[PDB]
Amino acid sequence: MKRTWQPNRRKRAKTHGFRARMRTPGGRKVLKRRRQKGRWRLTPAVRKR
Amino acid sequence: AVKKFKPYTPSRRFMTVADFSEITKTEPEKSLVKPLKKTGGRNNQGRITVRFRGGGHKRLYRIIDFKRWDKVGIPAKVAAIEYDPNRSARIALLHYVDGEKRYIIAPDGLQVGQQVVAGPDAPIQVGNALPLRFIPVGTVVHAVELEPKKGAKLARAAGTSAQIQGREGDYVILRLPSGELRKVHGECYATVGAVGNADHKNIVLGKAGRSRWLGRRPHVRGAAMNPVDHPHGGGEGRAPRGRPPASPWGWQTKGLKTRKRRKPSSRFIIAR
RNA sequence: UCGAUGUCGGCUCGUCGCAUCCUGGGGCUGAAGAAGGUCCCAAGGGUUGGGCUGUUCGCCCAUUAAAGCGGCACGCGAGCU
RNA sequence: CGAAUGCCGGCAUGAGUAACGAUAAAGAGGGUGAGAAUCCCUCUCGCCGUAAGCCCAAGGGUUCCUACGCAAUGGUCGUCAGCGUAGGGUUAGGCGGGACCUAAGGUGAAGCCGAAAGGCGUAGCCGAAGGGCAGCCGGUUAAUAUUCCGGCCCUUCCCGCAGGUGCGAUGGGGGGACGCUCUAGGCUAGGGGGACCGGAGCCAUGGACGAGCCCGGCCAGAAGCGCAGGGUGGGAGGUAGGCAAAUCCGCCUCCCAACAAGCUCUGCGUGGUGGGGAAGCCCGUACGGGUGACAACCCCCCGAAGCCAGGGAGCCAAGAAAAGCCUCUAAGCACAACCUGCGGGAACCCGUACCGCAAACCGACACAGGUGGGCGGGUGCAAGAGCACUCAGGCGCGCGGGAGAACCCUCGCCAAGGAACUCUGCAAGUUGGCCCCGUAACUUCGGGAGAAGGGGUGCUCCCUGGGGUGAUGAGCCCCGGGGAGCCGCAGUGAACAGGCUCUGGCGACUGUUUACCAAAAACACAGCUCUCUGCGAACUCGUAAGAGGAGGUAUAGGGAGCGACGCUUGCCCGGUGCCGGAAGGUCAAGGGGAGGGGUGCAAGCCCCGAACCGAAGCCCCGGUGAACGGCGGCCGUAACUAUAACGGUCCUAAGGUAGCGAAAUUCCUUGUCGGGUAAGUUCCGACCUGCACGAAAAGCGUAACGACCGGAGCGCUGUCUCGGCGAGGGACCCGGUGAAAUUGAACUGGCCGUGAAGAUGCGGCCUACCCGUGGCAGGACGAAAAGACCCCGUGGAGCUUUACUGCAGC
RNA sequence: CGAGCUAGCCCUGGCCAGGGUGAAGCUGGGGUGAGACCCAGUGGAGGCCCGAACCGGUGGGGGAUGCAAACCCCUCGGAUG
RNA sequence: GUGGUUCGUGGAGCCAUGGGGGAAUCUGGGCGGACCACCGCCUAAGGCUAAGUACUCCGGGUGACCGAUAGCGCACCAGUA
RNA sequence: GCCCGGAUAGCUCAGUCGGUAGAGCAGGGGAUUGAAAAUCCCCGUGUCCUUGGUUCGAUUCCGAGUCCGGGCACCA
RNA sequence: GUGGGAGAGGGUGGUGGAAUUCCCGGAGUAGCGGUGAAAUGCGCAGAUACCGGGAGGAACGCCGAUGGCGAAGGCAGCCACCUGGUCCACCCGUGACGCUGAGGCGCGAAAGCGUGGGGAGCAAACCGGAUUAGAUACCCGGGUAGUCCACGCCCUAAACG
Ligand SMILES: [K+]
Ligand SMILES: [K+]
Ligand SMILES: [K+]
Ligand SMILES: [K+]
Ligand SMILES: [K+]
Ligand SMILES: [K+]
Ligand SMILES: [K+]
Ligand SMILES: [K+]
Ligand SMILES: [K+]
Ligand SMILES: [K+]
Ligand SMILES: [K+]
Ligand SMILES: [K+]
Ligand SMILES: [K+]
Ligand SMILES: [K+]
Ligand SMILES: [K+]
Ligand SMILES: [K+]
Ligand SMILES: [K+]
Ligand SMILES: [K+]
Ligand SMILES: [K+]
Ligand SMILES: [K+]
Ligand SMILES: [K+]
Ligand SMILES: [K+]
Ligand SMILES: [K+]
Ligand SMILES: [K+]
Ligand SMILES: [K+]
Ligand SMILES: [K+]
Ligand SMILES: [K+]
Ligand SMILES: [K+]
Ligand SMILES: [K+]
Ligand SMILES: [K+]
Ligand SMILES: [K+]
Ligand SMILES: [K+]
Ligand SMILES: [K+]
Ligand SMILES: [K+]
Ligand SMILES: [K+]
Ligand SMILES: [K+]
Ligand SMILES: [K+]
Ligand SMILES: [K+]
Ligand SMILES: [K+]
Ligand SMILES: [K+]
Ligand SMILES: [K+]
Ligand SMILES: [K+]
Ligand SMILES: [K+]
Ligand SMILES: [K+]
Ligand SMILES: [K+]
Ligand SMILES: [K+]
Ligand SMILES: [K+]
Ligand SMILES: [K+]
Ligand SMILES: [K+]
Ligand SMILES: [K+]
Ligand SMILES: [K+]
Ligand SMILES: [K+]
Ligand SMILES: [K+]
Ligand SMILES: [K+]
Ligand SMILES: [K+]
Ligand SMILES: [K+]
Ligand SMILES: [K+]
Ligand SMILES: [Mg+2]
Ligand SMILES: [Mg+2]
Ligand SMILES: [Mg+2]
Ligand SMILES: [Mg+2]
Ligand SMILES: [Mg+2]
Ligand SMILES: [Mg+2]
Ligand SMILES: [Mg+2]
Ligand SMILES: [Mg+2]
Ligand SMILES: [Mg+2]
Ligand SMILES: [Mg+2]
Ligand SMILES: [Mg+2]
Ligand SMILES: [Mg+2]
Ligand SMILES: [Mg+2]
Ligand SMILES: [Mg+2]
Ligand SMILES: [Mg+2]
Ligand SMILES: [Mg+2]
Ligand SMILES: [Mg+2]
Ligand SMILES: [Mg+2]
Ligand SMILES: [Mg+2]
Ligand SMILES: [Mg+2]
Ligand SMILES: [Mg+2]
Ligand SMILES: [Mg+2]
Ligand SMILES: [Mg+2]
Ligand SMILES: [Mg+2]
Ligand SMILES: [Mg+2]
Ligand SMILES: [Mg+2]
Ligand SMILES: [Mg+2]
Ligand SMILES: [Mg+2]
Ligand SMILES: [Mg+2]
Ligand SMILES: [Mg+2]
Ligand SMILES: [Mg+2]
Ligand SMILES: [Mg+2]
Ligand SMILES: [Mg+2]
Ligand SMILES: [Mg+2]
Ligand SMILES: [Mg+2]
Ligand SMILES: [Mg+2]
Ligand SMILES: [Mg+2]
Ligand SMILES: [Mg+2]
Ligand SMILES: [Mg+2]
Ligand SMILES: [Mg+2]
Ligand SMILES: [Mg+2]
Ligand SMILES: [Mg+2]
Ligand SMILES: [Mg+2]
Ligand SMILES: [Mg+2]
Ligand SMILES: [Mg+2]
Ligand SMILES: [Mg+2]
Ligand SMILES: [Mg+2]
Ligand SMILES: [Mg+2]
Ligand SMILES: [Mg+2]
Ligand SMILES: [Mg+2]
Ligand SMILES: [Mg+2]
Ligand SMILES: [Mg+2]
Ligand SMILES: [Mg+2]
Ligand SMILES: [Mg+2]
Ligand SMILES: [Mg+2]
Ligand SMILES: [Mg+2]
Ligand SMILES: [Mg+2]
Ligand SMILES: [Mg+2]
Ligand SMILES: [Mg+2]
Ligand SMILES: [Mg+2]
Ligand SMILES: [Mg+2]
Ligand SMILES: [Mg+2]
Ligand SMILES: [Mg+2]
Ligand SMILES: [Mg+2]
Ligand SMILES: [Mg+2]
Ligand SMILES: [Mg+2]
Ligand SMILES: [Mg+2]
Ligand SMILES: [Mg+2]
Ligand SMILES: [Mg+2]
Ligand SMILES: [Mg+2]
Ligand SMILES: [Mg+2]
Ligand SMILES: [Mg+2]
Ligand SMILES: [Mg+2]
Ligand SMILES: [Mg+2]
Ligand SMILES: [Mg+2]
Ligand SMILES: [Mg+2]
Ligand SMILES: [Mg+2]
Ligand SMILES: [Mg+2]
Ligand SMILES: [Mg+2]
Ligand SMILES: [Mg+2]
Ligand SMILES: [Mg+2]
Ligand SMILES: [Mg+2]
Ligand SMILES: [Mg+2]
Ligand SMILES: [Mg+2]
Ligand SMILES: [Mg+2]
Ligand SMILES: [Mg+2]
Ligand SMILES: [Mg+2]
Ligand SMILES: [Mg+2]
Ligand SMILES: [Mg+2]
Ligand SMILES: [Mg+2]
Ligand SMILES: [Mg+2]
Ligand SMILES: [Mg+2]
Ligand SMILES: [Mg+2]
Ligand SMILES: [Mg+2]
Ligand SMILES: [Mg+2]
Ligand SMILES: [Mg+2]
Ligand SMILES: [Mg+2]
Ligand SMILES: [Mg+2]
Ligand SMILES: [Mg+2]
Ligand SMILES: [Mg+2]
Ligand SMILES: [Mg+2]
Ligand SMILES: [Mg+2]
Ligand SMILES: [Mg+2]
Ligand SMILES: [Mg+2]
Ligand SMILES: [Mg+2]
Ligand SMILES: [Mg+2]
Ligand SMILES: [Mg+2]
Ligand SMILES: [Mg+2]
Ligand SMILES: [Mg+2]
Ligand SMILES: [Mg+2]
Ligand SMILES: [Mg+2]
Ligand SMILES: [Mg+2]
Ligand SMILES: [Mg+2]
Ligand SMILES: [Mg+2]
Ligand SMILES: [Mg+2]
Ligand SMILES: [Mg+2]
Ligand SMILES: [Mg+2]
Ligand SMILES: [Mg+2]
Ligand SMILES: [Mg+2]
Ligand SMILES: [Mg+2]
Ligand SMILES: [Mg+2]
Ligand SMILES: [Mg+2]
Ligand SMILES: [Mg+2]
Ligand SMILES: [Mg+2]
Ligand SMILES: [Mg+2]
Ligand SMILES: [Mg+2]
Ligand SMILES: [Mg+2]
Ligand SMILES: [Mg+2]
Ligand SMILES: [Mg+2]
Ligand SMILES: [Mg+2]
Ligand SMILES: [Mg+2]
Ligand SMILES: [Mg+2]
Ligand SMILES: [Mg+2]
Ligand SMILES: [Mg+2]
Ligand SMILES: [Mg+2]
Ligand SMILES: [Mg+2]
Ligand SMILES: [Mg+2]
Ligand SMILES: [Mg+2]
Ligand SMILES: [Mg+2]
Ligand SMILES: [Mg+2]
Ligand SMILES: [Mg+2]
Ligand SMILES: [Mg+2]
Ligand SMILES: [Mg+2]
Ligand SMILES: [Mg+2]
Ligand SMILES: [Mg+2]
Ligand SMILES: [Mg+2]
Ligand SMILES: [Mg+2]
Ligand SMILES: [Mg+2]
Ligand SMILES: [Mg+2]
Ligand SMILES: [Mg+2]
Ligand SMILES: [Mg+2]
Ligand SMILES: [Mg+2]
Ligand SMILES: [Mg+2]
Ligand SMILES: [Mg+2]
Ligand SMILES: [Mg+2]
Ligand SMILES: [Mg+2]
Ligand SMILES: [Mg+2]
Ligand SMILES: [Mg+2]
Ligand SMILES: [Mg+2]
Ligand SMILES: [Mg+2]
Ligand SMILES: [Mg+2]
Ligand SMILES: [Mg+2]
Ligand SMILES: [Mg+2]
Ligand SMILES: [Mg+2]
Ligand SMILES: [Mg+2]
Ligand SMILES: [Mg+2]
Ligand SMILES: [Mg+2]
Ligand SMILES: [Mg+2]
Ligand SMILES: [Mg+2]
Repeated sequence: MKRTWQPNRRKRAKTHGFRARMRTPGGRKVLKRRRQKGRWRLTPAVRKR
Repeated sequence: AVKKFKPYTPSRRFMTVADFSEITKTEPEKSLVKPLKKTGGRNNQGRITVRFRGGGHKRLYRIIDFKRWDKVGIPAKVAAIEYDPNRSARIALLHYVDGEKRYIIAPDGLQVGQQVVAGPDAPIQVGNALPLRFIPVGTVVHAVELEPKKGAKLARAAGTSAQIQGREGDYVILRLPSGELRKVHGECYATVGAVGNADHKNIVLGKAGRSRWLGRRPHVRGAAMNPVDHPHGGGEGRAPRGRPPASPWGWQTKGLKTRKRRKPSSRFIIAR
């Protein structure tokens, strides 16, 4: 069947992007937290070009 | 005069389409159409505030003139009569003698060619619009304003009309399409005649799909749901209503009056 | 037996009991004969095909020597339905 | 620490077991190499070909090319690889995106709201597979190419010349600019044919040296020329409209012009010149080169769904915006500027490899699943993207060799019977296409209908009527019609392609649903009724702002029920709801204070507090049924009996009308009778005793519809009597690779007993040499899931309401 | 934190081989005082019919430590809405 | 009308304050738990003020703290694969 | 089988605080009519279902029993 | 043909006043309705009765007749328009063009039916109050469809002279 993961580089960044996080205050904590923990990447890795 | 079909398909048996004879122009007057944002019944939150709405043919708003007095005393020539899919009534394209083109909602009778004008002067003739006070008692009238300069808001739907019944100071006694006896201010304009396309109430959509063309998605009965969803949800088979009939939001719905009592316009109503 | 012993009926495959439905042997008879009745011995084998109903059962159709009754987790769903 | 279905890790059992991932299929020769069924190469064979081929997009991200490699990854093998190591590889003014436009939506000066966080929001801005905008054909690389090179052709910016002209905006106006169905003309893509042009060659096996077979016979191309087609009236006066101003647009009145023309614009043909250029044969390539050659390069036919394109007609459900563009005037400027030519110059950022219906994307896998757009040849079959074969191209599915059991699966045949099978014709058969003939009840007149049932169907020769293209002619096509005959068991000779009828129930209908056990009689549905709602509508979301409703206005909008259509839809308003009642009772805060109280020496200060004045609500009075709802008992009575039209009485708000009725409702019940059958718990017609139908939770019907559910018949059949044979894929044997749940430990027999009540394990007896392989499933109360039923728990959740208490709302 | 699955709506695009059936309207003829209507031709409508793509998921078999955590084969429903 | 305080409406004062009403400048005002008298205590409706207190991302010193299944999740290129 | 209710004149039914029980209809006797009906006048019979108990006394209170009617007979 | 009549003949569009009902206003008090007698019903929540203002529908008193017109069914306030038949006068015109009429076709009261609209009075059905032995009737209080309009059906009649 059609599974649940249907990759879309624009959707990925529109939705989990750095800019996206910094808009909502909930998102800035999501960042606040991933930094305070050491995550190597704060937002998912995407690829425009 | 309404079109019928031979029964060459189930649902053509009963389908009925408006006779489009009084229609004169077919594409609309470009300088007078906006795109209208179709809601699907959704408010500015992304949330349905009106159920079962959406789909339905793409449409182009015709910006129509409901304040007639912003051109007092300039006559116009009825240029066309054309289909407007944003209302039940058909619109008349008119051509003002100073060259302005404007859209009127077409009264019954009004034919391609005649003169129309609005103002205190304004011969008492179908198409002309006057402050109510200068309209002969008993004339039938349409596109009334409720308050002066706020624009026509009354008796605009196909075949509707109000009747001027009397006067009391600044307010004339109007009989609305709904039989109700409202006082309306005298300086309220109203174009004379009734609305026409009166057969409107006789089309028979004929099949589920015709509703769909008009933006009307299916409507599911409380009965048909479960109790999370609706007061009439549930039961084993089929269920009598079981309680005073109600809405999904739970309020009574056979009789229960909702107009607010304290409402200041109470003062200017006298009917039902 | 509830940290699970799948439950009616059909199918298939049986096997055992005998309080015997047939066949075999018998005593009595209100047994002339022929056909029965009743009770005794006997479980070696045999004990049909259909209509109806999920039915077991049952009732009917047409036969038959007969169209037996029970047990096996109301035998059998790691065999099927 | 021995147990916690404990936790982590290790290693066992099942076991050399099941499996090795589409039954498209393989064989050999040669080569490489330590080693080859698995890598290279040739020959043969098979498979795809509306693809299993080719090109975009998204995704992925070096997988691409090459060299050197095989530990691991690869379901076997590996010399190979999408693997390892290294090196190389992606070139643009014109392709795509960005230095352009706007869409939904997002964001958001102003401004509005909100304890905070934040929510809204006209403009503006952002946002594209939509608008706009300038590159075609070849060649070249191991690997990029509309990007590099060749030929031919364009765009914009800057600066010049020259020639024009009141220039000039982010402002005005035009345009851009729009649906669905059907569709004319003329082309193009693409194809088929040729006796014509070109070409290596060929003559086999009986025949053929032939107008033989085989192969090919084009592509791009500015200007100008044609052929098609699109778009567009020309002038003059008036002017208050298009939020300033217009000379523009709009409106008005003149004139000429008008199914055209002329001006434009596009497509197509041609066109300077440029490119390409087969089969075959020989080259050593994993594949490309040479030649074929001075290649030829023409004619005819078919012909798009594409192009001219903003074409045309019909229709109703009534079909984006903004820029580019053209016009118009404002400031400002007019020794500016713009427009037009022609010249030089300038022309950036990002993408570009590879996979891309799949071993590179989504599915943990080199997974039989999923994945959007374009191209998709030929011949035949009525047509077609269908079906069979097949071209280009691509592939044989990354374990094989044998064998010839059961059994399983997929498949083919079956004597006689023909549903006897069974819950049920489940399944499988039969039927199948096109042409013609023919076709019932019933009907809403359309239908039912492909009803049913039949006849025909190939090939050969002769005759012969129309179309299209040519020219009215030949040729090439297309639609045919007549007559003679030929061969088979069979002519839709393969492949694709309804079994039919009669009679019920339910739902009118097409649709819709429980992703993943229910597709339905359920939901929806046109339509009908009721009700709210006068517009800052009601209703809905939100604390609010706001917003939907709706840029709508009672022929409209919300809510509820019913559910095409026909004929209908009875009585009850006592209770509950809703509606109406400016009186009366009651009634909270408040008012009002008769009258008391506490304290002070008092003036005070401070408490209670009776009338009475106090809303909504409740009571009360009425209405109200397509509002919640409800819709009786007993006894008697007719001149044979039976039965009761009739009577008597208790009770009720009122006592069930038409229709229908053992029913999707009937308990007794397989009711009784009739029909079908040899036989009928079913089915159909009836009867009425309706356990416990009955009128919009509609009643009774209804043509048509149905993957619904029922009964029957005909046709046909391996469903069956009742099985047999056969094919292939497994199973089996050998070689390679090698799991799984489960498992206290095991040296793990039968009976009759016994035992916590169903024993391999206890007693007694009986049987029994050790160990395996293929098989079958009776038992290990076999596995699997801490039973899903049941109960328990002062465990939980969803849901109801005249349960309690509250909160929103009113 | 999620609508990259799924549900609905909004914007903008695309898709649906080929056959059948033959509504209205037209046009002619008839008819009539005029009409209605009737017949033919044209026409080409439809939640119309057959059938691929595409969308489905009826019945059956198979699969059931699967090719597959919903697949496969035969069969069937829609296929201009 | 509420909150805070031990104070859950209680005899419910004190502090605070959403609503209503609404003063005075020392002979003014608040307080001592309803209220009154008395006797006291304070000086509302402006603001600032180190230290003594809290914490450990960081540096150091200790340990009847661990010792690679322990000790931080991480002793190792771990908030990684 | 399990619980509720009822049993009063010939029929259909009120009714009781424990003591002398009524309503309609039927029936009976009179009247009215030519005769019947309707109308009118006058007239109850009741062992208050059976049985046992409580009482001074029971149709009345209590326990059982018949009988009738109503609800129930669920998971299984 | 020519000139003229009379007419509720038909169709359309308007328009008038009386009255009924409802609504608003005013003034007023206990009854009003109704019948054979009653009751139901309405009324101090202010009814009946009276005045004023309005709304709406249907029917047209007197004239009015045993009258008129029409083929019939039928037609009645008034005004206009459109329109049928008829009668008389005059003796002009055609020249037997006449009569009837199976079928056909058209009109056709009331009730009824469809789709809309309208709805004051009236009133099948229906509800109450009475009467009766009963009363599913007659009398009374209410009351729906219908009655009215438009279009389209139905086609009956003591459609009778
Ligand atoms: K519905
Ligand atoms: K239900
Ligand atoms: K157990
Ligand atoms: K158990
Ligand atoms: K014997
Ligand atoms: K025997
Ligand atoms: K039975
Ligand atoms: K058992
Ligand atoms: K089973
Ligand atoms: K079984
Ligand atoms: K077992
Ligand atoms: K353990
Ligand atoms: K092993
Ligand atoms: K295989
Ligand atoms: K092909
Ligand atoms: K290897
Ligand atoms: K593998
Ligand atoms: K090697
Ligand atoms: K774009
Ligand atoms: K401009
Ligand atoms: K514009
Ligand atoms: K070509
Ligand atoms: K490239
Ligand atoms: K073998
Ligand atoms: K059988
Ligand atoms: K020809
Ligand atoms: K077929
Ligand atoms: K029905
Ligand atoms: K699921
Ligand atoms: K279906
Ligand atoms: K459903
Ligand atoms: K709006
Ligand atoms: K009621
Ligand atoms: K009520
Ligand atoms: K009432
Ligand atoms: K019955
Ligand atoms: K029943
Ligand atoms: K029978
Ligand atoms: K179905
Ligand atoms: K076993
Ligand atoms: K409890
Ligand atoms: K036609
Ligand atoms: K068609
Ligand atoms: K306190
Ligand atoms: K204070
Ligand atoms: K104090
Ligand atoms: K103090
Ligand atoms: K401080
Ligand atoms: K370790
Ligand atoms: K760890
Ligand atoms: K009683
Ligand atoms: K009595
Ligand atoms: K009488
Ligand atoms: K009346
Ligand atoms: K009425
Ligand atoms: K008459
Ligand atoms: K008469
Ligand atoms: Mg996943
Ligand atoms: Mg880093
Ligand atoms: Mg526009
Ligand atoms: Mg939002
Ligand atoms: Mg439901
Ligand atoms: Mg929910
Ligand atoms: Mg609820
Ligand atoms: Mg309910
Ligand atoms: Mg349910
Ligand atoms: Mg039910
Ligand atoms: Mg209303
Ligand atoms: Mg166990
Ligand atoms: Mg014996
Ligand atoms: Mg004898
Ligand atoms: Mg035996
Ligand atoms: Mg035996
Ligand atoms: Mg038998
Ligand atoms: Mg038993
Ligand atoms: Mg037993
Ligand atoms: Mg059993
Ligand atoms: Mg078993
Ligand atoms: Mg252990
Ligand atoms: Mg280890
Ligand atoms: Mg380890
Ligand atoms: Mg084994
Ligand atoms: Mg084995
Ligand atoms: Mg094997
Ligand atoms: Mg080989
Ligand atoms: Mg080899
Ligand atoms: Mg092939
Ligand atoms: Mg194919
Ligand atoms: Mg491929
Ligand atoms: Mg990419
Ligand atoms: Mg990947
Ligand atoms: Mg490679
Ligand atoms: Mg290997
Ligand atoms: Mg490769
Ligand atoms: Mg590599
Ligand atoms: Mg660009
Ligand atoms: Mg720049
Ligand atoms: Mg923009
Ligand atoms: Mg915002
Ligand atoms: Mg574009
Ligand atoms: Mg471009
Ligand atoms: Mg190239
Ligand atoms: Mg390449
Ligand atoms: Mg190229
Ligand atoms: Mg200019
Ligand atoms: Mg064409
Ligand atoms: Mg070309
Ligand atoms: Mg061809
Ligand atoms: Mg050729
Ligand atoms: Mg040569
Ligand atoms: Mg030879
Ligand atoms: Mg030769
Ligand atoms: Mg030759
Ligand atoms: Mg050319
Ligand atoms: Mg060209
Ligand atoms: Mg002009
Ligand atoms: Mg001018
Ligand atoms: Mg201006
Ligand atoms: Mg032209
Ligand atoms: Mg050469
Ligand atoms: Mg067009
Ligand atoms: Mg802009
Ligand atoms: Mg590429
Ligand atoms: Mg490939
Ligand atoms: Mg590719
Ligand atoms: Mg593709
Ligand atoms: Mg590949
Ligand atoms: Mg591939
Ligand atoms: Mg491929
Ligand atoms: Mg593979
Ligand atoms: Mg795959
Ligand atoms: Mg994969
Ligand atoms: Mg092809
Ligand atoms: Mg093609
Ligand atoms: Mg083909
Ligand atoms: Mg074919
Ligand atoms: Mg090949
Ligand atoms: Mg394959
Ligand atoms: Mg394989
Ligand atoms: Mg056979
Ligand atoms: Mg045979
Ligand atoms: Mg037969
Ligand atoms: Mg049978
Ligand atoms: Mg079948
Ligand atoms: Mg076939
Ligand atoms: Mg028939
Ligand atoms: Mg037919
Ligand atoms: Mg046929
Ligand atoms: Mg046929
Ligand atoms: Mg033949
Ligand atoms: Mg032949
Ligand atoms: Mg039945
Ligand atoms: Mg249906
Ligand atoms: Mg269909
Ligand atoms: Mg369907
Ligand atoms: Mg499901
Ligand atoms: Mg489910
Ligand atoms: Mg679905
Ligand atoms: Mg599920
Ligand atoms: Mg299923
Ligand atoms: Mg299903
Ligand atoms: Mg709004
Ligand atoms: Mg509505
Ligand atoms: Mg609605
Ligand atoms: Mg329903
Ligand atoms: Mg009320
Ligand atoms: Mg009061
Ligand atoms: Mg008070
Ligand atoms: Mg007070
Ligand atoms: Mg009150
Ligand atoms: Mg009441
Ligand atoms: Mg009803
Ligand atoms: Mg029978
Ligand atoms: Mg049966
Ligand atoms: Mg019912
Ligand atoms: Mg009902
Ligand atoms: Mg129904
Ligand atoms: Mg029925
Ligand atoms: Mg039917
Ligand atoms: Mg068989
Ligand atoms: Mg076999
Ligand atoms: Mg085989
Ligand atoms: Mg083996
Ligand atoms: Mg092996
Ligand atoms: Mg385990
Ligand atoms: Mg034992
Ligand atoms: Mg022992
Ligand atoms: Mg032992
Ligand atoms: Mg074995
Ligand atoms: Mg077990
Ligand atoms: Mg348990
Ligand atoms: Mg469990
Ligand atoms: Mg469950
Ligand atoms: Mg509990
Ligand atoms: Mg609990
Ligand atoms: Mg989505
Ligand atoms: Mg979505
Ligand atoms: Mg269709
Ligand atoms: Mg396609
Ligand atoms: Mg697809
Ligand atoms: Mg799909
Ligand atoms: Mg399936
Ligand atoms: Mg299965
Ligand atoms: Mg299909
Ligand atoms: Mg189809
Ligand atoms: Mg659509
Ligand atoms: Mg407190
Ligand atoms: Mg307390
Ligand atoms: Mg104080
Ligand atoms: Mg104090
Ligand atoms: Mg004190
Ligand atoms: Mg140490
Ligand atoms: Mg550690
Ligand atoms: Mg260690
Ligand atoms: Mg570690
Ligand atoms: Mg009695
Ligand atoms: Mg006694
Ligand atoms: Mg007259
Ligand atoms: Mg008249
Ligand atoms: Mg009054
Ligand atoms: Mg006249
Ligand atoms: Mg004469
Ligand atoms: Mg003469
Ligand atoms: Mg009539
Ligand atoms: Mg009538
Ligand atoms: Mg009506």
